[PDB]
Amino acid sequence: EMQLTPFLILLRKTLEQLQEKDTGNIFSEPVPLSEVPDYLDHIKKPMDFFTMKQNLEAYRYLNFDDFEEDFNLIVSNCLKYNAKDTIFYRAAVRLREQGGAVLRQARRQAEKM
Ligand SMILES: Cc1cc2nnc(C)n2c2ccccc12
Repeated sequence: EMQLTPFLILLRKTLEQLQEKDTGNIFSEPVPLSEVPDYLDHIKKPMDFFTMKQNLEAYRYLNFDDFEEDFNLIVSNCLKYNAKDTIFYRAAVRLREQGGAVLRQARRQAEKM
C-alpha cells in the first residue's frame, strides 16, 4: 500500500550500498559457469548483484522481502559452494554481516512508506 516510484528508488540506493560492501566485486556478476563447471550441480538458483539490478528494473521486487531473499541467496550460495578456509567463504560471511545492517535500515525506511 505505497507508491511504486519511491520504493524502487530506495531499492536502487540499497543495492548500491550492498555493492559497496563487496569491495572485491566478487558478487557483482554471475559466478562464471565456464570457469566453475560443477557450480550448478549444488546451486539451484545462482544470484549476483547484476542480476538483482535487472530484476529490480523488471519489477520483480515489489516488497522488501523479495529483494532481501535474492541478497540472501548471494550469501548462502557462496557459503554452500566454498570451503570455510577460503576467501570466498569469508567474504560471504562479511557480506552477510555488513549487508544485514544496510538491509535493516533500508527496510525501516520502506516501512515509513
Ligand atoms: C570459482 C568461483 C567460486 C565462487 N563461489 N562463489 C563465487 C562468487 N565464486 C566465484 C566468483 C568469481 C570467480 C570465481 C568464483
